[PDB]
Amino acid sequence: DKLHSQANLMRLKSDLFNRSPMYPGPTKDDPLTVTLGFTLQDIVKADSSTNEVDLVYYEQQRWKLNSLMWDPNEYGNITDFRTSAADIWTPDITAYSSTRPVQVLSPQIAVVTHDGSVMFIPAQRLSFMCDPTGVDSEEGATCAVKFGSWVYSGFEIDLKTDTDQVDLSSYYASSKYEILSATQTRQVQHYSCCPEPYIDVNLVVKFRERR
Amino acid sequence: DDDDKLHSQANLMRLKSDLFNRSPMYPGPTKDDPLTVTLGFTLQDIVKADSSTNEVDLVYYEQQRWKLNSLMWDPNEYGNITDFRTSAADIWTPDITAYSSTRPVQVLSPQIAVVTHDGSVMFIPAQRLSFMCDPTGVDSEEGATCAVKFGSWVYSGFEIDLKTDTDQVDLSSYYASSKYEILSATQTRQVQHYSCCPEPYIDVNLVVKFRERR
Amino acid sequence: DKLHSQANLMRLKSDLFNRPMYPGPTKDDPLTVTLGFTLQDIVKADSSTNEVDLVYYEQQRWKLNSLMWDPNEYGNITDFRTSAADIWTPDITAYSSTRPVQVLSPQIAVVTHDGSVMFIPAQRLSFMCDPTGVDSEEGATCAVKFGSWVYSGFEIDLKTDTDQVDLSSYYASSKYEILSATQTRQVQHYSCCPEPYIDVNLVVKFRERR
Amino acid sequence: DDDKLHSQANLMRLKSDLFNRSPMYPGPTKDDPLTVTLGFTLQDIVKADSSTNEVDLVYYEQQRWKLNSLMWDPNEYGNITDFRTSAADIWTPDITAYSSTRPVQVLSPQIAVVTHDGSVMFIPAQRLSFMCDPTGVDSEEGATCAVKFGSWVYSGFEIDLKTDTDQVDLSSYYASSKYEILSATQTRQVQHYSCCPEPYIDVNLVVKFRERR
Amino acid sequence: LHSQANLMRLKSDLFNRSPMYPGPTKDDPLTVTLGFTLQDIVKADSSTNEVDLVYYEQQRWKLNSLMWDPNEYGNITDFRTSAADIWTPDITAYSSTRPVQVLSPQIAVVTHDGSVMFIPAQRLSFMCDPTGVDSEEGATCAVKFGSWVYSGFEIDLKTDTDQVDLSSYYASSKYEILSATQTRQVQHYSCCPEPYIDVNLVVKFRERRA
Ligand SMILES: CCN1C[C@]2(COC(=O)c3ccccc3N3C(=O)C[C@H](C)C3=O)CC[C@H](OC)[C@@]34[C@@H]5C[C@H]6[C@H](OC)[C@@H]5[C@](O)(C[C@@H]6OC)[C@@](O)([C@@H](OC)[C@H]23)[C@@H]14
Ligand SMILES: CCN1C[C@]2(COC(=O)c3ccccc3N3C(=O)C[C@H](C)C3=O)CC[C@H](OC)[C@@]34[C@@H]5C[C@H]6[C@H](OC)[C@@H]5[C@](O)(C[C@@H]6OC)[C@@](O)([C@@H](OC)[C@H]23)[C@@H]14
Ligand SMILES: CCN1C[C@]2(COC(=O)c3ccccc3N3C(=O)C[C@H](C)C3=O)CC[C@H](OC)[C@@]34[C@@H]5C[C@H]6[C@H](OC)[C@@H]5[C@](O)(C[C@@H]6OC)[C@@](O)([C@@H](OC)[C@H]23)[C@@H]14
Ligand SMILES: CCN1C[C@]2(COC(=O)c3ccccc3N3C(=O)C[C@H](C)C3=O)CC[C@H](OC)[C@@]34[C@@H]5C[C@H]6[C@H](OC)[C@@H]5[C@](O)(C[C@@H]6OC)[C@@](O)([C@@H](OC)[C@H]23)[C@@H]14
Ligand SMILES: CCN1C[C@]2(COC(=O)c3ccccc3N3C(=O)C[C@H](C)C3=O)CC[C@H](OC)[C@@]34[C@@H]5C[C@H]6[C@H](OC)[C@@H]5[C@](O)(C[C@@H]6OC)[C@@](O)([C@@H](OC)[C@H]23)[C@@H]14
Repeated sequence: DKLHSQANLMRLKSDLFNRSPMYPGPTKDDPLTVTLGFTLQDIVKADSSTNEVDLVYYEQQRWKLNSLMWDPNEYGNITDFRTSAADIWTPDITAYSSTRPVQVLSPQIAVVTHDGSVMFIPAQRLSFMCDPTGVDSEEGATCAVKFGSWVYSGFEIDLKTDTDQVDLSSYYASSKYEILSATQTRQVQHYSCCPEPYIDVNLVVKFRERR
Repeated sequence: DDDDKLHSQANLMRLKSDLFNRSPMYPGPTKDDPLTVTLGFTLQDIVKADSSTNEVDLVYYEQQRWKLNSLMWDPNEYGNITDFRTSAADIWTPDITAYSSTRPVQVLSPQIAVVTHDGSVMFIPAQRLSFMCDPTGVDSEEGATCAVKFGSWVYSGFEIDLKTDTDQVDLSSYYASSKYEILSATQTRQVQHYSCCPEPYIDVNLVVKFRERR
Repeated sequence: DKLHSQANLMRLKSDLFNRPMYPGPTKDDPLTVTLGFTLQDIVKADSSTNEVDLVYYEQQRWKLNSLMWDPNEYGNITDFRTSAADIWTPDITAYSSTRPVQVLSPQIAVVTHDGSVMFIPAQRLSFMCDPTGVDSEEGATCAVKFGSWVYSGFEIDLKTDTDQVDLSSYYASSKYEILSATQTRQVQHYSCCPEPYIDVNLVVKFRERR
Repeated sequence: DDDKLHSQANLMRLKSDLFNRSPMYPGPTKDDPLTVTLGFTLQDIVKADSSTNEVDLVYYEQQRWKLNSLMWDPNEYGNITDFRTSAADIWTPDITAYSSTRPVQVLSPQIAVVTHDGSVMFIPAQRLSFMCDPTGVDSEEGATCAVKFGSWVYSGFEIDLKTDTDQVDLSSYYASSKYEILSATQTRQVQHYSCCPEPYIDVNLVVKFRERR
Repeated sequence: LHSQANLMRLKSDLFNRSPMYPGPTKDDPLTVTLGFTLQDIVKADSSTNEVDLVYYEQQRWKLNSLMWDPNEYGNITDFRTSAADIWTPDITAYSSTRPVQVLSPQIAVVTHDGSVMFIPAQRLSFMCDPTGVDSEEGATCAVKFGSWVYSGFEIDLKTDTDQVDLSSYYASSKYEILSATQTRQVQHYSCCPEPYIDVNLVVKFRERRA
């Protein structure tokens, strides 16, 4: 039985990653919707001598590919699987105001469901540009960082949020800084060069020293 | 004796050939074919406790054991070889993660597992971890207390079940001249429930109580 | 229709990349690279070591006949995205760095049907810079030269579109404000050598914000 | 000149015979044990940090072993008696500092010397941070620290460790270091765990040092 | 022209149709010429006795197996190629305290006579007591470079000059250079009859007087 459930899963992955191989990313003809959400774990550091703030968070990324669809009946009623993030295409979602390379804290493994949808949730430590003036007051400090594709326009990758509230439910209760509010908002930009719209998600965090 | 050693080498190379190079890559556990992973921790040192950022750095050994039927063999068919060492990259390993780490975990030991003929794998990486921890009280008699949870990043308890052999962290090789002394260290399996999800989620909670050595 | 356009792109790349990589330029077949810097932040000015850390976007453009194709032979595809590790890229180097350059963006280029490539890496650079005067009204001045490490001007020619560094996205709440930022193409000759060598000189004047 | 082409060809063929026309040595077993000889040479104590009780050491770790599968007859190969090869082309032992606090940083090219009798010589230069309380380093007695080295996964039934001498080589120790070495020993130890019938072997590096005046 | 096609053919011919050069032996020794160019002394830490240095290490050698006749290949006399496509010598700083950090592209120039020129830029931390750096005579520091595994019977070292090149030393460094020499030395070990060759880089420096 368990030998057969393995054989089914092994066959499924072969059928997907070895027939009509590596999806080449989205195009204007075949656009992609990526949904972004953030879960904030901890503000680790606020350096007022370089105006850098260090953040630990989960970035939840979701998208759907027809080329990852399968009928569970063709494959022993397998409805989802786990696979390495290097085995599939992933979107190039970038923090636009980072000051150091993003550091990856979690295994980089995705979950693929039979409808072709992919959930990928990397935990990261990010240093970005932020003046924490007022962090030692009641008002606190406010900082913003924008995330988006580095090379794809809104005509190839459409970004969405399900909610504009950052999930704070697992924020570390004994951090040096407390979160007054945290929002994530979709924005459309245009550039004078270019006709296409460009999408980002603006993460706005207001925070202050713990009392 | 030279031939006897060549024979034993040929059998080991043939064993590994038959397991790794001519039998499909194990795709991981499913709800249909679940896996039990046993965790235990050996604490070697608390290196640093930073109250300016609430980060603490530990050095520990993390013992991982699991068992796959697809790694079984009969010693009799392979010159009575009962186990072998292999690179951890040659086999599937569980995605056990420190959930509250603040920096990438740093591996201190070679990445090599021991595989036994019953299909059990023993893998013991030595790691330095920075994690979230408020060390207030560390310079008092009562000490500070810190907790870090370990578990799969992507699997539920229907795919990867975690166990412990004991709830006591092994402190028998804890460094005698550390800046901090350990008052207590426990490791407890926890069943977690998320309101999103019907499945159980498992983690092992490592709770360390410690203070400055006088 | 979506399956066909995928298959078109897949085959274009295979035709371009799986059938003899460009071995770089020669005197007989020189390459022109255009550079433009966008300065995002001056992160740190260390007066104990005379190192300054910048964050900037570096726009790199060039054109290869070996990356050309006719859109009509490939389902009207006019450009595509690809990993910078699928194509040759110029060896443009900051000549006065004190640490390995740190890459902040995904390393992906855009290739257009006319053979043009656009590659825009975001980088954090530590380079040699005496920040004396930074706490005064005149500010400090620092200069860093970029260019090819191994190719002369006869193989890789560097150009800028403009001599003005783009400051439109510079961080409003940086510790340092920018008084001026220029990027100037320069030609040099060494006594050893008859060939010209090109560099772009990034000159930044800055001071502590008030 | 031509004869240089031939000795090249000979060495190319020797490496090909050893590494591509033969399966990779799977490591030692209880049936086919291996002796690894270990020696330490000490360059510099870089840092003694009494805020974290970590000390930084730069040292050469000399490793020697011998494999039948790396043997050849020099007469068959243009009278070549040894060669150099990337360490990644051959099996190497998993010798580890047991009390490191950071990943070891390698300072030398990872290249070994193989001799026609099958002996391999591999001498990696490393910077190691390890657990060490430097109390007394500012005194005449100095501080004493110890670190154990050995296989991470093999028992003494598979890898026997040995030393040629119990004196650490201090002949190259940096003369202008912040710290002078009073003494440095390296001692083979046989260890027993109550879990396990097999003997386990480590080499215990004991270093006595103080601030130089 | 496709002096492009000529270059591509030459590289195929040298690399993938004449196996990877195995390195030198007693029967086929190799001379490496070494020369240093100092860009900056970045840091001198008297709490650990480490000094951090930024420099170019010019490496030159010559292999018969890299020779060709320019007339067989459209009069191509040289080319650039990745340092990972050819053998390079294992020249090491013997007294480093941290891994060397590479600042430049790893690309070599190969000439038709079989000569290779490779010039990596590096930041090196090495053992050095900077006592007297704040005095008139300054501090003196020495670091030896040489092969890690080859003897003088396999790799002979030489320099072209005993003067280190200071003509591009950073003029606003915290430290000025009083003198900088590079001298071939021979060492023996009592175990062993063979000579061992190194190049000793001796730098005398002091705090720049402001
Ligand atoms: C390829 C690199 N890429 C990175 C960029 C980076 O964008 C941002 O940093 C950004 C985006 C929205 C809002 C604020 C942004 N931003 C800043 O610009 C500074 C600060 C750190 C910040 O958050 C992503 C979006 C787009 O590419 C898909 C860019 C724009 C598309 C187009 C635009 O030309 C003007 C613009 C680019 O300049 C070059 C491109 O030329 C084809 C680009 O480098 C980025 O512009 C900021 C911008 C392009
Ligand atoms: C895929 C990433 N994964 C990481 C997570 C991370 O979990 C934790 O950090 C965690 C787990 C137990 C107890 C405390 C935890 N925790 C925190 O949440 C913050 C703090 C650092 C910490 O220790 C592992 C367990 C499970 O995945 C197998 C997660 C949960 C399963 C499920 C849950 O949805 C609410 C939850 C996820 O949010 C997303 C998933 O969606 C299908 C997940 O990202 C993590 O939740 C925190 C949580 C999931
Ligand atoms: C191969 C390494 N390469 C790095 C160099 C580095 O050049 C620079 O750093 C530089 C270039 C222009 C202006 C100022 C420069 N400069 C400095 O020289 C120091 C300071 C950091 C700085 O900005 C690139 C240009 C050329 O290579 C295409 C070089 C020159 C070509 C030629 C010149 O010989 C005198 C010179 C090289 O010395 C060796 C070469 O010998 C064939 C070279 O290493 C660099 O010289 C500075 C210089 C060569
Ligand atoms: C595979 C990982 N491995 C690392 C170990 C680590 O050993 C040491 O750190 C060590 C060895 C001798 C003396 C002191 C040691 N040591 C300490 O234990 C703390 C301190 C840092 C230190 O120096 C190497 C030796 C042996 O494996 C060949 C171990 C022992 C063999 C056996 C022993 O079980 C009790 C023991 C292991 O615990 C697990 C094993 O279970 C099959 C092991 O993880 C290490 O135990 C310390 C110990 C094993
Ligand atoms: C393989 C590693 N290798 C590194 C060595 C390292 O040498 C040096 O560090 C060195 C060389 C010349 C002068 C001073 C040196 N030196 C020091 O010894 C300390 C200080 C950092 C320094 O500059 C290179 C030269 C030779 O290998 C080609 C070595 C010598 C050849 C021979 C010598 O043994 C007696 C000696 C080795 O000890 C081991 C070898 O055993 C067969 C070696 O590890 C280095 O010895 C210091 C020495 C060998």
